[PDB]
Amino acid sequence: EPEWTYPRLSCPGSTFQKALLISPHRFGETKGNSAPLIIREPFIACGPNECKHFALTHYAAQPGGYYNGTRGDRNKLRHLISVKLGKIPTVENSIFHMAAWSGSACHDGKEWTYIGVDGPDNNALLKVKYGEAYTDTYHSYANKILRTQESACNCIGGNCYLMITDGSASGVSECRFLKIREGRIIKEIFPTGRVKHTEECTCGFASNKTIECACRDNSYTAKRPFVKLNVETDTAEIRLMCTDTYLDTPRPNDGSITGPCESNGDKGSGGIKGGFVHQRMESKIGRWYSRTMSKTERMGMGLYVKYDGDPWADSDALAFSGVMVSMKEPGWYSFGFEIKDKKCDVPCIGIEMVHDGGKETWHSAATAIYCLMGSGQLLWDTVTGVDMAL
Amino acid sequence: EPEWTYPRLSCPGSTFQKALLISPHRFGETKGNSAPLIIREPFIACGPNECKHFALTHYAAQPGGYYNGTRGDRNKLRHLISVKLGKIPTVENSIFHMAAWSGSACHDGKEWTYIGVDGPDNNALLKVKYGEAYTDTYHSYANKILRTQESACNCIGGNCYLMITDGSASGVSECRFLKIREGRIIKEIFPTGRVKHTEECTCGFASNKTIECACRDNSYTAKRPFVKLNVETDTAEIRLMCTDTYLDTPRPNDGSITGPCESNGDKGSGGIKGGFVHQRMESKIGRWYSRTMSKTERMGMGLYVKYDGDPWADSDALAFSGVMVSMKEPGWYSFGFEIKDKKCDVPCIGIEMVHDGGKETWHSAATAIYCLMGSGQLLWDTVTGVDMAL
Amino acid sequence: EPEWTYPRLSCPGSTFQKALLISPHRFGETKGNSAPLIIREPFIACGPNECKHFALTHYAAQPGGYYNGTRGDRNKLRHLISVKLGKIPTVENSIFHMAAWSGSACHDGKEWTYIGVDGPDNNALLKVKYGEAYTDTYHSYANKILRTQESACNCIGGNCYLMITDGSASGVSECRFLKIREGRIIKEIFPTGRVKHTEECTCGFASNKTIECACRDNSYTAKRPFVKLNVETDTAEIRLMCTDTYLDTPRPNDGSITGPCESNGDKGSGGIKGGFVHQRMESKIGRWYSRTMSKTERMGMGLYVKYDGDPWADSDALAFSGVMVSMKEPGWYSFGFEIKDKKCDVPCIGIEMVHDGGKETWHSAATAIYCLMGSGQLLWDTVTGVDMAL
Amino acid sequence: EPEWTYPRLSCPGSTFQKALLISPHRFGETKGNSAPLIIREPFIACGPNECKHFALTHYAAQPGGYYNGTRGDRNKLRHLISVKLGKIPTVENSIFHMAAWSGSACHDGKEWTYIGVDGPDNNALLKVKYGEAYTDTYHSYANKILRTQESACNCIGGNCYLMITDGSASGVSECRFLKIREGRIIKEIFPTGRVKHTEECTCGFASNKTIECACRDNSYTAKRPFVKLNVETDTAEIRLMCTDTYLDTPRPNDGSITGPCESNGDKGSGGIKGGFVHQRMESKIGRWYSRTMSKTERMGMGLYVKYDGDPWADSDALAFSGVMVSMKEPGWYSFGFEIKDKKCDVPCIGIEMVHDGGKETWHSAATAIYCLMGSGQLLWDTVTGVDMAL
Ligand SMILES: *[C@@H]1O[C@H](CO)[C@@H](O[C@@H]2O[C@H](CO)[C@@H](O[C@@H]3O[C@H](CO)[C@@H](O)[C@H](O)[C@@H]3O)[C@H](O)[C@H]2NC(C)=O)[C@H](O)[C@H]1NC(C)=O
Ligand SMILES: *[C@@H]1O[C@H](CO)[C@@H](O[C@@H]2O[C@H](CO)[C@@H](O[C@@H]3O[C@H](CO)[C@@H](O)[C@H](O)[C@@H]3O)[C@H](O)[C@H]2NC(C)=O)[C@H](O)[C@H]1NC(C)=O
Ligand SMILES: *[C@@H]1O[C@H](CO)[C@@H](O[C@@H]2O[C@H](CO)[C@@H](O)[C@H](O)[C@H]2NC(C)=O)[C@H](O)[C@H]1NC(C)=O
Ligand SMILES: *[C@@H]1O[C@H](CO)[C@@H](O[C@@H]2O[C@H](CO)[C@@H](O)[C@H](O)[C@H]2NC(C)=O)[C@H](O)[C@H]1NC(C)=O
Ligand SMILES: *[C@@H]1O[C@H](CO)[C@@H](O[C@@H]2O[C@H](CO)[C@@H](O)[C@H](O)[C@H]2NC(C)=O)[C@H](O)[C@H]1NC(C)=O
Ligand SMILES: *[C@@H]1O[C@H](CO)[C@@H](O[C@@H]2O[C@H](CO)[C@@H](O)[C@H](O)[C@H]2NC(C)=O)[C@H](O)[C@H]1NC(C)=O
Ligand SMILES: *[C@H]1O[C@H](CO)[C@@H](O)[C@H](O)[C@H]1NC(C)=O
Ligand SMILES: *[C@H]1O[C@H](CO)[C@@H](O)[C@H](O)[C@H]1NC(C)=O
Ligand SMILES: [Ca+2]
Ligand SMILES: [Ca+2]
Ligand SMILES: [Ca+2]
Ligand SMILES: [Ca+2]
Repeated sequence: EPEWTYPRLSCPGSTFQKALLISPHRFGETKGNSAPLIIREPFIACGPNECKHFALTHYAAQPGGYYNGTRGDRNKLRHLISVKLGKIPTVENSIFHMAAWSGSACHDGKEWTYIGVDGPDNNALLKVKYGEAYTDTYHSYANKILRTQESACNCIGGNCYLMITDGSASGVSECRFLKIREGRIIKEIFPTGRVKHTEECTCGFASNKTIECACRDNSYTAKRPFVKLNVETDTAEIRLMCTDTYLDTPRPNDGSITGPCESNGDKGSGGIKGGFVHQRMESKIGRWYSRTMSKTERMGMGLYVKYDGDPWADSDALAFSGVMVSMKEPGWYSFGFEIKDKKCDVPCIGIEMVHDGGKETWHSAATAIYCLMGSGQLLWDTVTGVDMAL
Repeated sequence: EPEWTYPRLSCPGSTFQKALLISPHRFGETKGNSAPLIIREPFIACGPNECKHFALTHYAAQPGGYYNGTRGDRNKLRHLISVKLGKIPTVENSIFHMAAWSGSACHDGKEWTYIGVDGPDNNALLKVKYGEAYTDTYHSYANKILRTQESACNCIGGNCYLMITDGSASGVSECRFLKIREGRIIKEIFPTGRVKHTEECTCGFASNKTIECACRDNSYTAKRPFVKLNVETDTAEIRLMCTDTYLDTPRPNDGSITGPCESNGDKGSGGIKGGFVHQRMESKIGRWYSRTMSKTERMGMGLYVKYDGDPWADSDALAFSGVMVSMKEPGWYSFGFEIKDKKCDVPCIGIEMVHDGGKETWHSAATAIYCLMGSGQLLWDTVTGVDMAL
Repeated sequence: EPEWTYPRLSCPGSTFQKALLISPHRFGETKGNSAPLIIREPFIACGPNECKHFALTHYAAQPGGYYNGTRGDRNKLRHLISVKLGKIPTVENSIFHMAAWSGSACHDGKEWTYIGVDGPDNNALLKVKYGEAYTDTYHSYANKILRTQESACNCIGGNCYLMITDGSASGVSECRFLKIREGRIIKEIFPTGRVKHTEECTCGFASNKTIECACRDNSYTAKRPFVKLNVETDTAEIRLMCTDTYLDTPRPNDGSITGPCESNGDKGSGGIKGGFVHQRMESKIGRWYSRTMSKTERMGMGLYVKYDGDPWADSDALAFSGVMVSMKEPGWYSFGFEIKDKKCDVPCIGIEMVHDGGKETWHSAATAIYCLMGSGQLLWDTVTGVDMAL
Repeated sequence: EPEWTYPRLSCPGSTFQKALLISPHRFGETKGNSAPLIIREPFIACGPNECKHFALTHYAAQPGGYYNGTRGDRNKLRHLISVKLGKIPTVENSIFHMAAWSGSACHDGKEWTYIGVDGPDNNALLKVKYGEAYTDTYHSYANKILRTQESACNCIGGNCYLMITDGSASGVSECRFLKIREGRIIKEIFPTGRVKHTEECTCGFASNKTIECACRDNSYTAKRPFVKLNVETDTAEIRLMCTDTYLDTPRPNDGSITGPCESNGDKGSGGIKGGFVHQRMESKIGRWYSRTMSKTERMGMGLYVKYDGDPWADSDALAFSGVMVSMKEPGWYSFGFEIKDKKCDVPCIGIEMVHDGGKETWHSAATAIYCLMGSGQLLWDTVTGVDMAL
């Protein structure tokens, strides 16, 4: 019988490398015979036996006749879908889990938990599914687009932890954490500290005691809010990342935000979901992050790392590790996840590479994956290979 | 080793919410590369591990060259098909179970039973399949279109109960129930009471002792015949639902049928299969029902509920619970089903949303699913998103 | 662990009924988006858990550009393929087992055995595959198109029995039987009696001791050669069926062949593979057969039955049971098979319904299935629904 | 519970025969509705339960709009993919394992190991994946296109051995072997002897003590370098095959390289990966090889065998065993593999049949399979059946 899973030590390694590209629109030509789904906000979550590649589809394929509206975020057609990682998400390969315009998912060792938010902007609804069964919901508390992570939730000993938020995209958005067990919400956690705006948290285990998240402040700062959640006391605290290497887009020059660690600085309005994943060693913790190559545009994606220290207090620049996507290619959302090897966990970062041709045509994304493997330096970047005119 | 299943107490909850849309014709454009099957009369049935989405296909895809005849009900090509719930029912995803122009299916805890009626109108034949094996048949007893539920049958302790009927759609159609065990009919059950017209029953467990069904009278009344079947004595009785909230379509204004509960009233000719599902609690029983928003057309779908009482005797209006499908969208057949969570059952209602462009084009359907989940009020409605011109 | 299978008593029943149509070319329109494979000689074989639908493909799809040659029988491209019964055999659903222009297959309780003959006409080669592994071959002994059953072989206690033949289609073709165990040929059986021409045997168990086959004489007679094979002594004898109801096509009027049971009569040249399946009861054996409705053309298919007696000696007409395919629809090869229910076997007959438009267009087939189920009379016929111009 | 696998004695047999053709571009017509992937360098590897058909795709389908570049070898889009052997490798059937422009894979009895090399020419990177997890890397040691076998690696007792090489295609390329256990490289093995150029080794077990490989020298000779790797001491030595039957393409006339076994001779520049597989018997060893029918072009494929002796010392011609592909058809890379029967191993040779129409059109391949089976002589050749204009 399957047991609850826990975070384990990470597999040996000191550099990330290019692992896999999932580029469904390489097969979406009018000259072709395929039906890749139109998606955005992909993420990956893994259990003991398989990884699933999730996304939010507009319920439309390329080529097709429903391109109009695919540049939008929320409508009554959007669904959370998945395929086994490594499969191309087409109309036929994919499975439709639930209606959702914001999502998350995770495996607790026994079963998959799926999370989807839908409903009207002023009264949206988070829905929880455990395996095939719809099991619970959570209601909007600020009546301003309740929404969730767009990346994997995190389970330990059967308790799955999930960030949600609600509030104006250009004002206050005070997040909360839900503790969910076998598909049912058993506790709400209200974070303390710097809470004025936190959304799209990318979260993972720093240890058996602590979940950490690197999130997006869409109104006030280009520093990322950083959550430390103690899963033993079920309490969370949030402070801005102090590093000079500001991880949001847009952002000012590195190090140019004057004042104490808590200072907001300029170019704070706007944002992007960012990649973040832990490398747990015997007596060290590696924190790996990604940010766009452009300071203002969703172009390129670079990988950064820092071992140990307090991210709330260290102003040190992160160490640049490598270009995962060049400045000539799209770099949109990024997320962390861990693959389960036989005895250890493999930290990875995925990158959403959006095909953006404006509102007059289809709008979708490829997914690039980089994982910790071996030593040395990160060697190759990723391109989608897609010509949007075909 | 698998054991026989029994109905269990329902999962906690007090409102339904939008769960999932299966809209295969979102991919049926001539500009596209997909092959959704042309279907009608979808329904869902679940076993301990998976849910299956069934329908009757005309053995034709969209886009395709066999649209002519897809608006008809019975022919030599119609088949019962299924996919795993969440998969799009295409030519390649689907499995063809048996020739059938009327259908049902259910899981007894060990194996699937599939039910399909075909043959000439004056001498049709119900066929039973257990897993891969064709195991039994039952003959027409009135020689006027023997037909069955178009929704899940119900199994308890290995015994599966199924409504069948036979007789004029505009006259007498006295139903019977079959008791089926491991694919073989072991008993016929002859209901007493108000028996002159009962078809397309939507059935479920009120408890371990009782199956209840809400059915269609296509001839005499807009009230639904309501079956109570005692599975301990294998006997059944039928009376009209007394509620002022008449569930058939067409129907007169609510409460306008004067006289005692048994009064047939006006606008009784015509009808539609209706959603019905139980919420079994320790000391009370919830009965959830759906009906079109239009009193005369197959447009829209609203949800209603009433706890406890006797549906044969209570004239009280059902409580309106919300709009699942607005009156601007098609609302055709609806059906109940239950998903098996680990320790409890989740009641759901499914809605057939027919794409009707007349007899000169294709004729098929989407399926929308609403399930009991959380508390509060039902929040969002469903659209198919399909433009039939594409 | 799986055990060797043996023939069991047949499930209760006294009539066949229409079960299932597999008509892949309903989705082969140029207006469509599917890829049904171009096939002929379908047959079905079942194991304890699933039935497989086999055919010989020309390695070409409809619509496609390789129609030229699909009316032929033997070339270097033909392969034995299968899908799970109930799936449409398309390019993607199908699995390609081996190069073959004549085939057979069967399950021994533990594993599938696949049989395929290919090679040049004057030195063809039978190949045996057990699961994934190629395990043995048998060589041509008459150097005149070695060929096999085009229907399921038959396994008992791990020993699988298979008819092969070799010789002129318009002269002598003396068949042999191979005994194969775990993919390896362990014995050749040389039949005695009337052996001058036997091919395309349709075989099944009359009991644990005896396999019987109804075969095709393509040169001398419209009576079918009938094999009795004793699997306990591994000996076989062949005599012509004596019944006045001649099962081959073409054929003279029933009963018109004068003289003793062994008389050949007129219209013997030409032939067709015929359906034959056993209904094994406690103290009776039902023999079910099929033949075309037309005496000279591959049009229509009717079902016949006789209980008990010696088919070598009884001149009695078989009892007509029902029209499975009308005289207006194609009726080509037919075959027997048995589905394994939990405790008993279900006898079935499948019918190849060839789409024949001549050599200037594609040439393929649908498969119709009829099985023993319930009592009464056979109620409905099967049509392919295909318009070859689309 | 699974155990480590070891090479076993080969199944009985004395000749190869045509087994199976995988020709996905038979379905790639513009008139069709399929999406075979554009691939090259296919190979097959088998575990205890299934065989997988691997290839390197250009991440493009036929028909499609990305043909430009498919005649090249290395780019940022190439991926290692697989399907179950017998399935057509299409967009939807295939699974994408990892970014790779050179590949290998093998099963150790418990799990699949996948090998993919990508990165820039001057600093390429071998990546190892065990099941779903990326587990290790190995760096370029000569900074000139690190590359691997393009055929199955070989596992014994959980230890998997793999050839890699690095260096100029027209100069020195000294190979090494990696010993890999559960996805992690545990030893590097440095061969001695004739080491100046070895690439694309086709390797297999001669016994539990010895792996042998037949490789390609793209620079110096038409003789194949022949590796003997002792897995008990983890050491290797390489010498040229002495046989007069030179296996490379191009090559001079058989026997025309004068002088001792080590003589390089003429027409050594250029080369092709060659098929090689062992037939292990109680007291003898069969070595089966394939080479093109043309001495200078990649046309045709013939099979050769020799029992016993020392391939380093014996100048004797190999025995010609038959034409697998005629000189009218393409014969490109070939490879060995073994299928696991229940108690013994079946040696096979696979042949890449490239569809080459130049750089102005698509460039892909079919795969033909020949396996040891039965006795006598090899009887039929393979054609792809593909018209590139369609
Ligand atoms: C309808 O009748 C069935 C059969 O009696 C009821 O199912 C039974 O439910 C009880 C309690 O709900 C189960 O007892 C449990 O046994 C497990 C061990 O298997 C134990 O760990 C639990 O603490 C509990 O004692 C019983 O197993 C179960 N039987 C079967 C065959 O499933 C069902 O509850 C009834 N439905 C109603 C009342 O709505
Ligand atoms: C390479 O070495 C391996 C490991 O020693 C050899 O595999 C072993 O082969 C022997 C006989 O072929 C197997 O013995 C058998 O054991 C079973 C019970 O498991 C018994 O029923 C049989 O009668 C027989 O005694 C042994 O199990 C097997 N070991 C493993 C781990 O597979 C292999 O034969 C060698 N390859 C050669 C010599 O080519
Ligand atoms: C978190 O705690 C779990 C629970 O103890 C740890 O999992 C155990 O790890 C040890 C070896 O480190 C194994 O021997 C046990 O079998 C594991 N138990 C379970 C239930 O998996 C886990 O290693 C801890 N995570 C760390 C230390 O990073
Ligand atoms: C759609 O199908 C119907 C019924 O098959 C067709 O109507 C028949 O047309 C034929 C003409 O060949 C007449 O002989 C029959 O009497 C008609 N039957 C009925 C019931 O009207 C109709 O033609 C088809 N439509 C198209 C566009 O082909
Ligand atoms: C043929 O022989 C087999 C072998 O005995 C019979 O299978 C047995 O059937 C009995 C009941 O009839 C069971 O109790 C045994 O468990 C079966 N054994 C196996 C190995 O399956 C089979 O019934 C015989 N076929 C007939 C009588 O038609
Ligand atoms: C096929 O691809 C090649 C390489 O990408 C194309 O060749 C390039 O064409 C551009 C024109 O925009 C030149 O600037 C480059 O110098 C060319 N590169 C090389 C290596 O020649 C070629 O045009 C493509 N073919 C087609 C038909 O589009
Ligand atoms: C979608 O775009 C079209 C223009 O192409 C516009 O007319 C239409 O109103 C848009 N849809 C909605 C829902 O506004
Ligand atoms: C196939 O038919 C064409 C005519 O459409 C003919 O020219 C060709 O020769 C035929 N193929 C063979 C192999 O003869
Ligand atoms: Ca910001
Ligand atoms: Ca009515
Ligand atoms: Ca004849
Ligand atoms: Ca060379």
